[PDB]
Amino acid sequence: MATFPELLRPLKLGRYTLRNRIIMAPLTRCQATEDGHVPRTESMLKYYEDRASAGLIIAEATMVQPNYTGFLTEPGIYSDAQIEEWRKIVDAVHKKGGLIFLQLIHAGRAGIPEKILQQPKSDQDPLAGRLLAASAIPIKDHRIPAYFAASGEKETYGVPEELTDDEVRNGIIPLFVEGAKNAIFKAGFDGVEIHGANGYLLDAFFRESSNKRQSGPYAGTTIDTRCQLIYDVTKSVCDAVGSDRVGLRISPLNGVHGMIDSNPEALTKHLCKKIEPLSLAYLHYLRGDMVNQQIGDVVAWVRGSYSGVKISNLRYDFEEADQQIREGKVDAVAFGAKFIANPDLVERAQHDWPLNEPRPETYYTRTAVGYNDYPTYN
Ligand SMILES: Cc1cc2nc3c(=O)[nH]c(=O)nc-3n(C[C@H](O)[C@H](O)[C@H](O)COP(=O)(O)O)c2cc1C
Repeated sequence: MATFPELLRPLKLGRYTLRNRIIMAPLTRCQATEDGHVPRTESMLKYYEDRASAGLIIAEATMVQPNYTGFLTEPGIYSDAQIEEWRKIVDAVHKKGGLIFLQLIHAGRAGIPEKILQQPKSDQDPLAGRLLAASAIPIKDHRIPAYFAASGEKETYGVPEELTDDEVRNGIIPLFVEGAKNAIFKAGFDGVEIHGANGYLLDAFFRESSNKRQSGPYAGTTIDTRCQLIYDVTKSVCDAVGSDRVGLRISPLNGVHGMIDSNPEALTKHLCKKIEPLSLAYLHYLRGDMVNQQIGDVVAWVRGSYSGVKISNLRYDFEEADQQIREGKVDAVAFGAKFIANPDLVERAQHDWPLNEPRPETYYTRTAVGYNDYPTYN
């Protein structure tokens, strides 16, 4: 008898059928180039192909705005050079019979000032050379880690400029659309995930602590207007590539990057109802707080307010994932740290084999160490 039979069941998701419900969460590993944000092809190809038994891989946060870096050496999806290398990585995943979506990010107030502010403000890009956010409120009491910093030592987050409604509508949204078209039409990704989580640009409009806008369609003053940017980006991307190739990620309780909302339950339920008519491939959420402060039954909120495919994440083991699928609470579960450490995570679930332990101190080496050196089970 199978150990985790519900977790290992196929799942209809958008226009696809996943082989199982073990999802690889998006994981920034910094294995792209600093200058051009081009994937380090063979390194990333090995890493993703080694994990391609996953029902679905969500590839790491990938830049939609030229040079708007939050992680120093993350990949982009805005240039022809990036597209060509991604195409090869995606091909390798497909050769293993896998499926892969690309997570699309704008770092917002988590942009690296020492990189972004040294870019020339000229020509065909009015958003260039500027730190940009919902409001002019910097991330406080959290330094840029040494592994994301331009200098290789801790740096300070900057005070962002408040985006005008014009810049949001005519600058930001079209970048997400173009990025999605590039990813799917040109690189061959099966879909894209909109990054509406973890304190980055879209989440910064979504939650109270970061959106203090007093007017306009993206005002911080109501739940509906705070939901509007996530809706508008997601809708525009759906119109471009098909909603059956679009997912959305949110994190209503995650306190990273000074994120907090006074009413996450009402916020979450409203967003669920607002995005229902989009017929997304899935909604992906962090069910709690990495800081262990903010509490609430996000799984229940989403299940009661959203009729589509629900992917949950954060501190799941196989047993809990299997049980929540069994109970009809979620459709699938994404795993982060366990996929870093276990290329053959799915096979380990099939056999109930023990799991490799992650080494957090080597998450961001930019070499094979702590990246391509976790073995399969003997
Ligand atoms: C090294 C590392 C990189 C990550 N990069 C991303 C990212 O690019 N996008 C994202 O939405 N979440 C990212 N996360 C959060 C994970 O997707 C996931 O939500 C988190 O690891 C919690 O799941 P777990 O308990 O299964 O590890 C990252 C987490 C880690 C540890």
